[PDB]
Order: sequence, then C-alpha cells, then structure tokens
Amino acid sequence: KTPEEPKEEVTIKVNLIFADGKIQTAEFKGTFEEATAEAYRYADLLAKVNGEWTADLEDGGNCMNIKFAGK
Amino acid sequence: QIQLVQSGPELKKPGETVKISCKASGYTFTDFSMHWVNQAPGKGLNWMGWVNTETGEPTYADDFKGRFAFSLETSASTAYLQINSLKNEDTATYFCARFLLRQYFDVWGAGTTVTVSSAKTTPPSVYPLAPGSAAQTNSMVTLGCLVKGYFPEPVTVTWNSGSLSSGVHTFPAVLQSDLYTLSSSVTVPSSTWPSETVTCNVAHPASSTKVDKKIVPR
Amino acid sequence: DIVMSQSPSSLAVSAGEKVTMSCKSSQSLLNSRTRKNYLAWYQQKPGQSPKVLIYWASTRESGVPDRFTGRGSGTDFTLTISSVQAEDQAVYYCKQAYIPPLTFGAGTKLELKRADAAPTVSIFPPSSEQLTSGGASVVCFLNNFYPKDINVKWKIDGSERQNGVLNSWTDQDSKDSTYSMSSTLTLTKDEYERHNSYTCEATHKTSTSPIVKSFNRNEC
Amino acid sequence: PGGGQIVGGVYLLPRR
Repeated sequence: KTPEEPKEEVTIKVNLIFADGKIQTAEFKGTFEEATAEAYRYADLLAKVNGEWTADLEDGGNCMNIKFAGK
Repeated sequence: QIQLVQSGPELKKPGETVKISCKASGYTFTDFSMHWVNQAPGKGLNWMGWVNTETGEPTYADDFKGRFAFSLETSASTAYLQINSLKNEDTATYFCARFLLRQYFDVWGAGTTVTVSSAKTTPPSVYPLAPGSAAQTNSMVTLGCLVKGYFPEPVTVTWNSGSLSSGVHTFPAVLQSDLYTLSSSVTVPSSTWPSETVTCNVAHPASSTKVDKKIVPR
Repeated sequence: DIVMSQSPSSLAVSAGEKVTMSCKSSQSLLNSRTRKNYLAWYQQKPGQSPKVLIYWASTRESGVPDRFTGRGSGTDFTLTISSVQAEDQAVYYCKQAYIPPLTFGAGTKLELKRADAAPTVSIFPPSSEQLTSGGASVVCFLNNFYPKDINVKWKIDGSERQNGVLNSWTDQDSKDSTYSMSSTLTLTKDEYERHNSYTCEATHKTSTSPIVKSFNRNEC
Repeated sequence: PGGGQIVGGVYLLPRR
C-alpha cells in the first residue's frame, strides 16, 4: 500500500556469527518494520542449517548481532 | 556464435525521440521472442515487454505503455526500441535479451545507454599522468590518465589498446557543472616503463573522438 | 503484478564460505500441469549485462559451476554459492516469469571479505599539457585497500583545501577483492603556480597515522 | 496453444 506521508528507508546492519567461528555481514533496507522482519526471516532461514539463533540489538535496533547455536 | 549487438550510446534532449537497434546473429531470429529490459543508473532491472518475432506483435508492461514502441526488420534479424517524448527520467541503459520457452533470458546485448539532457556534447581532454620528477625506487610504478571536461557519458578507457588489462583501475566518472571527469590508473613493473611504451586509449562516442595519449617520463 | 522480494539487500563473506540468498514471491510460481516453478536467478557484474544462473527454480544453466544451487518452490526460493570466490562479486536477481509482466527482485549485492590492506598512494602533479590550457589538477590514487571505508585530505602549503576536489570510488576488484579511490584537486594554473607544496593525506583503519604523499613545485 | 513464442509459464502445458 506504501506510504505517501510518512517515512524512512532505514538500513539494518547485521553480523552473522556462526558456531564454527565464521562471521558474515549483511544489510537489509526498507522501512524499520520491514527490514527488521527481513533479518529475522533470514535468520530463521539460516537457522535451518546453522542452528537456533539468538540476537543482540543496539542503536535502536539498527544493528544486530545474530549468533547461530550451530549443529 | 549467438550474439545481440546493440547500437551505441545516445544523448537526447528532453522531448526528442530515440530509436535503438538490437541485431541478432548466430541463430534464427524468428524463433525466439525478443524482450527489452531497462536499468536506470545504479537501480536494478525492469522488464519493459517483448515483441513476438514471427507475428511482430508487441506487448508492453503497463509502465511502458505510451511513449515506448517495439518494432522489427526481420530481413535484417534486427529488433528496435523507440522512445518518443523523452523524459529526463528515461535516462538508463536498455538491454535486449533472447527469451526461451523455458521462460528465462538466454543471451543479452551489451545494453544501450541513453542520456536525456540539454547539456551540450563536449569532447574530453585527456592528460597523461606520469610520476613527478622524483622518488626513487619503487618495485612497481603507477601511471595514470586524466580524462576531463566531457559530456555525456560514457568514455571507454583502455591501456595499450587493451593488451594491458591487469593492474588497471578506471574510476566511475563524476558529474560537475554539466561536465564529467574520469580517471584511470595502471601499475606496471618499473623494468617495463619507460622501457616499453604505455599508452592510454580513451574513446568518446558522443563526440566521435579517440585519443591515444602516450605516457612519457617528465 | 507479482511482487518479488529479495534479501539480504547485500552480503559480505570470506572466500570459500557458503552464502545463502533469499527471494520470495507474492504468489506461487508453480504451474500445476508442468510441475514447474518459473523462477530464474541472474548474476550481474559491474558494467556487464545480466547472465542467467538458474531456471526452473533449480535447474542450473549450462556452463554454470555446480557451486551455485537454486532451491525452493511456491513462494520461497533461495540461491546458494558453496565456495564463494572473488569472481562472484556481483548483484544477483531473481525473476518470475509465471504470470506477466515478468518482475525482478530488487537484487542482492554480494561482496567479499578479506584481510585488511593499506592504500598504496600515488600523487601526480598537473600534466604540462593541461597547464598550457590554464587548468591545474593534482591527482591522487589510493589503490588496493580494504576495508572499503576511506578518507582523503588535500593540503596546499600545509593548509587544508576543500574546494575543487572530486572523488570517485571503484567497485570491489574482481581479482584481489580490494577497493580503490581517485581524488582530484582542480585549480586555475594561476592558483597552482602561487603555492609550492601539494599533498594528499589518506586515512584508513589499517593505520592511525595518515599515509602522506606529496611533491613541491620547486623540485619538478 | 495456438502459439510458438509464449511468455508466462502459467500458459505452458506439459509437452506431451
């Protein structure tokens, strides 16, 4: 339906930390609600193989530290 | 081999018309639908529609219904794309691609970029960037080329007609005052220059000019 | 119109790692009779036209390495690259061709992560050829560094200069995965001939001390 | 079908 009154194309920066120690970086653009929902789904998507995930928010939620339990 | 050759870059004033060709070869032109895809500067692909190559029937995506027209010349195995009443927002690169029954694009043209603007076409000045009389000894030596004050894009830069492809860094052009400035660097082993000649080749389609500046020590 | 959503918007991984891209449609790409999902993945590198990788949602195009694998069915699809190399740096698009118009996802940029590398800096005085035109540009090249974040400072006889400076950055290098940037300072021949020392300072994470490069007109 | 060049898998039918 997409707002023609108000705003913000935010950018959520995410660190993807895996059990084996590897780290990947990702970005999600869009409205704050959209982008956050993205990171989460992506996390779920990645959890299908790298394990259950937990996270650390900051910068109002504009930065995520997603860790995957592994296995 | 299978190819799609597109016409060159075009610079049109707002309200004008442009028509670009896509010449197919290496396959029977009338067996595959020819589609068109555009891409605005750094913005992603958008499907414009297609033209049935045997019935010649065009089909347009809503967003391109109106000023856009698809046409053929079967005898020449060529597809055409004409935009009328050009808007500044039409600036983009247009690609023609061959589509298969399996529903994906088999081959693509290099794309044709069209710039809508009122700025005058002006040829680039090309200056040789040789290391300043100094600093000795680096194992590697970095040369450069400065292409300035031209319009519109693009310009293609190569070194030694293309034989010198590695170690090259050709930077995106920057627009300032209706005039562009681009830069390019090549780093080669000191034993090869001034020993062998290193030359910057820049072409600017819009003004039909090619300049081959040889880099010479100061 | 069928809407294609792709995510992440971008990704950065180390060579040899496995990266997963996501694409979800508005609707269902799956034809009942053909048992096909009309979803394709395309790869596009800087300045190049797109190149298909996968079609019916999974079927790898001929010539494409098995490193790439497409999965999914219905509205959820993914593209995977098992052993990511520098030649994978590009934007990846999914496109649905189930029901016209053919729609594309916004794309997912894929870059490589590597060991840090400091900029190798070069500075070039104005070409004499340019001087005869009454123009004067000093070019500074900051090549092959990493990460991509970088700042440049121009000084004329020790004083910082902000006017007449143009900057341009390069896309991740297809070979070493580094980045470069070009900065040009432009003045009139007159201004240029009234000062003597020109220098550019690069500030990268790979050092707390700015890499400095310069030359003095009285020595050319 | 009555058509060679088709656009949109929704129309394609098994080959048969």
